[PDB]
Amino acid sequence: IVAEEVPVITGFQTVDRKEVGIKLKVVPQINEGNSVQLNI
Amino acid sequence: KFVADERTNSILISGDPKVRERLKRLIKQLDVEMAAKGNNRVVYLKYA
Repeated sequence: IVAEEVPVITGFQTVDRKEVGIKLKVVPQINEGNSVQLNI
Repeated sequence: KFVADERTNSILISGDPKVRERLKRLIKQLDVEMAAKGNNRVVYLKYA
């Protein structure tokens, strides 16, 4: 995750932090040679 | 007649020196140990 969280108001107004940025969640498994399978 | 111990894992015998001849023969006959059969196998899945 690369992100910066700006303040968010979902309501004197309430603010909720959420993150905007680049996130990459990957779960590779390798064919016993070469090709890689990616759940991304 | 016949004995053995599996403390020692040894045939004991009661009887003839003919029983000693033939039952040293069977002392020797089933001493053999089976070669490993690969009873279990670890398989590397390529994809699934």
